[PDB]
Amino acid sequence: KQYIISEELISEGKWVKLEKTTYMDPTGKTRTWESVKRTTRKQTADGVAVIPVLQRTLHYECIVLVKQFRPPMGGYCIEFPAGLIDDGETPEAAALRELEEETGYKGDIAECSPAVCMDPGLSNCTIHIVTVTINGDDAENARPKPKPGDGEFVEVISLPKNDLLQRLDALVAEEHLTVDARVYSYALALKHAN
Amino acid sequence: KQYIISEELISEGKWVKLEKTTYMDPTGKTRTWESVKRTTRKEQTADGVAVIPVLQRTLHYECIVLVKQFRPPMGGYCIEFPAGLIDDGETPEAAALRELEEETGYKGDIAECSPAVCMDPGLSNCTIHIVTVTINGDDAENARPKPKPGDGEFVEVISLPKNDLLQRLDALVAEEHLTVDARVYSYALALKHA
Ligand SMILES: Cc1nsc(N2CCCNCC2)n1
Ligand SMILES: Cc1nsc(N2CCCNCC2)n1
Ligand SMILES: [Cl-]
Ligand SMILES: [Mg+2]
Ligand SMILES: [Mg+2]
Ligand SMILES: [Mg+2]
Ligand SMILES: [Mg+2]
Repeated sequence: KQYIISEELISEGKWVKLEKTTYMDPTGKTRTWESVKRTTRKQTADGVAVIPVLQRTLHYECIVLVKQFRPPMGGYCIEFPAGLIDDGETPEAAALRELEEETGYKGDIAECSPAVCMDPGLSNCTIHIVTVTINGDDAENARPKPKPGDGEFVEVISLPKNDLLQRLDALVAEEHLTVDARVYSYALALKHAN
Repeated sequence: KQYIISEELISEGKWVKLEKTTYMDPTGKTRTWESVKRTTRKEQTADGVAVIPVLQRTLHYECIVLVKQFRPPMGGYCIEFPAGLIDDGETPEAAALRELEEETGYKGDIAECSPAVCMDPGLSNCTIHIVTVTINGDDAENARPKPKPGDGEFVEVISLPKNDLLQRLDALVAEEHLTVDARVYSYALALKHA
């Protein structure tokens, strides 16, 4: 019933553009929207985010997260490891590569979402959420070697899965970080289950 | 270690602006970023709210109440938590209960409210509070709920059982061109993983 009529470029940077979108609302009335897009998509999606489940025997299962300064936020954020998919890279391969670069862990793929939207009232940005387990008892994950790209500066923060939400609430209360909404949503559902 | 040096306006729409952010990297080097921001954020602890609405009814499985809308940035229909921007002076809890009623017709009760969490921190400064609300679906108030959408809001309500949310979402994605929101998908994944 609703559809895009046209898109007008307002402004194009190196990494992001702003567009004025015209669309038909369901009454037959024409309306506008200000829409953000990345200039880098080719791709099933812009990016991947990895849910990295660190499994060590005789330990709690952990979810591996990263902390980084985020210039759009003006501060540090706690997030799922993540990055843009390289042109002709598959979501799964992007997931293992990013996880290794950002955390030093080598993981196996468990499941892969379809493309999901990041903020659909604002942008067209999408990711694949890739659940990965990490056999923390293997020698390749003993002393994980993080291989950051240029200008990437990442701290690795592993938190127990069964208390994730309480552990994140504490980090916010004590360390003035912003937690990512997807991380928070995952933590909430771990508590809300059953 | 890292911090913002300057924020230069590039383009200001009615609703969105693009900025050139200059910041200090942890090596002591100046770097830049392209940052998206809304123009509507005043003194709110966040831009918006997203509601996690748990529909509870005697002798029913708990449902998660979701909405489907056309999203011009995406050029298509998206399945999301009920959500909206916080009005100036409105509390996050108030905004959540108000957006939930407007979008779905249901009258919720507050359960919990997150700190401000980031939407897509490598792209924008956009934040939300994720507000968990219970809906007493035995209450006559919530029997035959009537959405009260604002101007240009065109919303379908989709209630799915919490105990099968990820599979029910996958089934909707299999049947139409629609995108699931990343926070919803994240919440559904955690429900499986628990
Ligand atoms: C980013 C953006 N472009 S237009 C818009 N609004 C639509 C008009 C109704 N109010 C909701 C927000 N938001
Ligand atoms: C929106 C945006 N402004 S700079 C940027 N980077 C590309 C992604 C990783 N490399 C660092 C620079 N992205
Ligand atoms: Cl798992
Ligand atoms: Mg990254
Ligand atoms: Mg990376
Ligand atoms: Mg809304
Ligand atoms: Mg609304």
